Amino acid sequence: MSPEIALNRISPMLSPFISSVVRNGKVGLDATNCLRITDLKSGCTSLTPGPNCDRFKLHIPYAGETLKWDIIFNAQYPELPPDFIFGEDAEFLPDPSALHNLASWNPSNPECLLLVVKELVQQYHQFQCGRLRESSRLMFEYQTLLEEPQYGENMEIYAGKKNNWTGEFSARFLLKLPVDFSNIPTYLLKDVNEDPGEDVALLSVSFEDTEATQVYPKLYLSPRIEHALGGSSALHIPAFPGGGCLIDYVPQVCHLLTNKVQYVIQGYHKRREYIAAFLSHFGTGVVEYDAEGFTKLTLLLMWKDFCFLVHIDLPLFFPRDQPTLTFQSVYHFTNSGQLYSQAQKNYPYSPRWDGNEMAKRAKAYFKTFVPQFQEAAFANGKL
Amino acid sequence: AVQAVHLESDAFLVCLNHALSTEKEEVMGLCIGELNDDIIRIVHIHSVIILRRSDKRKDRVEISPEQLSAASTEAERLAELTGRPMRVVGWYHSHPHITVWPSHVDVRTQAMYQMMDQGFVGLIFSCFIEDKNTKTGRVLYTCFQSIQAQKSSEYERIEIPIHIVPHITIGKVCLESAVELPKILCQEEQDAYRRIHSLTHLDSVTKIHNGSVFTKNLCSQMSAVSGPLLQWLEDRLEQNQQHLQELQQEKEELMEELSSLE
Amino acid sequence: GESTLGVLSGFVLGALTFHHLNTDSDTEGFLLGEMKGEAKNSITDSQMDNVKVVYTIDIQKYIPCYRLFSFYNSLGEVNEHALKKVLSNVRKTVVGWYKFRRHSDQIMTFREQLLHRNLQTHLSSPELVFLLLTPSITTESCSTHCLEHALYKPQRGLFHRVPLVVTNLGMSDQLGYKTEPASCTSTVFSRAVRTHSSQFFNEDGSLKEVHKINEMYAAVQEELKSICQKVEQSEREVEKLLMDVNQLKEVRRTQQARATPQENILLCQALRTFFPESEVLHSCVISLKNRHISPSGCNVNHHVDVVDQLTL
Ligand SMILES: [Zn+2]
Repeated sequence: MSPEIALNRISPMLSPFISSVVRNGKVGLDATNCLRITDLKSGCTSLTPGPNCDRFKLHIPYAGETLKWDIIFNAQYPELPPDFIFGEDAEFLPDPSALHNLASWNPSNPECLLLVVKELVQQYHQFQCGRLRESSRLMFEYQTLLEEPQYGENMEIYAGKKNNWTGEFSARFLLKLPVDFSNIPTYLLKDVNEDPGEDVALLSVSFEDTEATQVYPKLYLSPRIEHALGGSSALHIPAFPGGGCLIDYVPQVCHLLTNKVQYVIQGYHKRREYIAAFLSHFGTGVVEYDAEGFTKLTLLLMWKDFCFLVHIDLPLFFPRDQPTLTFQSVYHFTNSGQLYSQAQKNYPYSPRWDGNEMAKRAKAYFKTFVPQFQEAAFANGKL
Repeated sequence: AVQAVHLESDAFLVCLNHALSTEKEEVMGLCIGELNDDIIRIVHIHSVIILRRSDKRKDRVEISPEQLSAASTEAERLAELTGRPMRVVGWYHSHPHITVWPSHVDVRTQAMYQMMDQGFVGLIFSCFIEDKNTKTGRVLYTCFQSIQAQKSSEYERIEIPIHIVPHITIGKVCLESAVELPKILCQEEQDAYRRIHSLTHLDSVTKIHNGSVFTKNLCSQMSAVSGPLLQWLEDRLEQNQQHLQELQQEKEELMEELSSLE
Repeated sequence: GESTLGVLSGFVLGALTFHHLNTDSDTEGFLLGEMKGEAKNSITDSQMDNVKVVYTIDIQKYIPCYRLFSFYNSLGEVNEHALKKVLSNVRKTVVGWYKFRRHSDQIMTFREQLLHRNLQTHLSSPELVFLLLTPSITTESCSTHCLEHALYKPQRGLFHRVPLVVTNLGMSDQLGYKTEPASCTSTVFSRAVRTHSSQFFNEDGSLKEVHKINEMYAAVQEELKSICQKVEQSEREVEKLLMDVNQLKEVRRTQQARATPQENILLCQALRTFFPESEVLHSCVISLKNRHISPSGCNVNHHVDVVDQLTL
């Protein structure tokens, strides 16, 4: 059952907990982001009417994998704490001393279940390490990264059951990278009701051997970041060199991703300064503009009772390349039926200018060039 | 045709205790209740009558119109005693070590009973299912009716939604029905012995052997049925005394809470 | 190599199922009985085995716990009153405990494992059992229901399933009754059987053992009738008292129930914090006629979050 269908079936006294959990999306860092509620049952006499369901199964994405945990409430006793089942992972030993939000269970906070489940995943991480330690060799990396809190404490880990043949272990580390993605721009989705989620960059590293050989790195990006940096298929990553050196590999990807993000957000902020200055100056006659990326603007002006339009197109390399102006007549179209227009790209400009100076020089260029364009449009164009 | 079935847990308990009584044969009984309309045609089952099967054998389950006469007499008696509008509305049998689904013979019998009235419904209880692979036990129940096929005869099954109505406490009717099981078992053994004695010209040591068999059979009946049933009733009386004390404590607590508050 | 069979009576399972079906939620309780150690009296086998032992657990009665968490907290800690409470439920010997979870997988939960271990500790019975029942409905049509039950016991810290059997009349009643006369042309055999027939074959036909057993059965049947009357009266008293308690609970909850802008705050706070002094007058209101601004007082005091750069 999709979440938009499930949130209508849950007992009302319990709906807020699951609502907060779903709306928060993910629990830890997840990577796959495939959070869902699947099996949902009444857990009460079949003749109890209206919204009633309180048992369910939760798919928690964790370290590129998915944990299938059953969670149980009782509708007729909503105040009471939940109960948990960890699917086929019987060996899981959760220390009840670390579950502060479960020890001090309080329906008074709708986030309680989330705070519980979140803490439970923190124990599950540690539990994986307990199994992981029994494989040896790889702790040399875990320990090395644990001594770096900014990476170690923003981390998740998984280790696969022993191979029936050879007895090898598969393992995966997942890291949240500490870069300032806060100024990454937005972009509108088809559904709109969709949420891109927290703008974050996750580094997944997988090992097939019980040693530091044949290692597969992968970089997952929040949809906002992927859209800002021009798509995952348009970015390369340093391949894993060999041996054991995550502490020297992660800083390289962090430095490079920060470089690219700074370049693109600098371009974005300069385009925003341009559009902001041009709005401040000529907003009285704004027609349209790209409020999401600041790559386009379209203004309507009047010269001696004759209307005309100007389209400003800003290139990716805006601070360096000149923005293209396009003057258009509102009365004349050309012989081909297309709109009569003339583009200006070679004109007074300096990349060192700010928004205000560019607006001043643009108004000057308008006053100086509009008569030429209008004479040409009367000479060549047809009504 | 019926559209839903509500069964009083009061009677579901009698049915279940009848089903778990024996694994060596299939057992059967009839279901008394009423037809109702609400929100849809529904059958409310209030009580059941336990019946003795004579022919036995696998899959050969039928109720005699004699048993129907006895059941309709009991239905009228209960309707006058309780003031309820009770008619014989259904039947049930047990499928031990067998899937809960009806056999083609079960469905043909359900159709033969629907010929009386299309409002008749059937129940089936699947008892002890053994599975050392899973090492778990299971017990199921289902309700059904029958429909004439598109082709000649060959009736087909159809499912009926069934729910259990939480009857928080035991009705006396269900106790008076549950205590009939030992009586019926004893009467079955006694009838077997009486039919054995019909050929009076028989060996004396053989009669001693048959008497010993009768005594051993009733000893087994008392050790496995009457004894555990009586233990259950004593345990229930103790449970009810403790529950009465707890509920009296809770009543006094709520009386104090409402007197002191507002 | 040890086995631990679990044993029930049809009626006990029926009573547990009934107590559950009456409860419009999960429920739980304790299982009382006796544990007997027997040495597996090998069948076939040889003098080169390690002869298994069966710890047969006989469940005789159950005590239902009328509310959840009556004897434990969120972390499965039992607390001391729980001991007193299970003693107040005057008892003989505990052997296990049961729980009904409507629609759930047959695998004991986090709380159940911790609680079973804590109960084994506090009751000093490291051979307790856990009876988990999951009732469920199949086919969505609610035409067919399935009650799946299993026993659990700790072994290697992990809990493993244990077999369960329900005692019934079918267990080797083995009706015989030999027909066809074993007639012998023996004068001596006939003379002896006939001489010693009177000794218990009775007079005017019949047999004394038949009547002894019939009288015993009739006595037990009248005992059942009397206990049925007394249980019916106890049930009537329970019904009345329960309706009273439920009415008072309804009154309690009712008495307790009856006894008890859309402006851009973030934008205004960000605008005031980004232009302290200077012009300040910048607000979100303007004159509809001429392009002159109207002032707004805002909240000016709300707690701001995510205060971030205007241009890099
Ligand atoms: Zn059948």
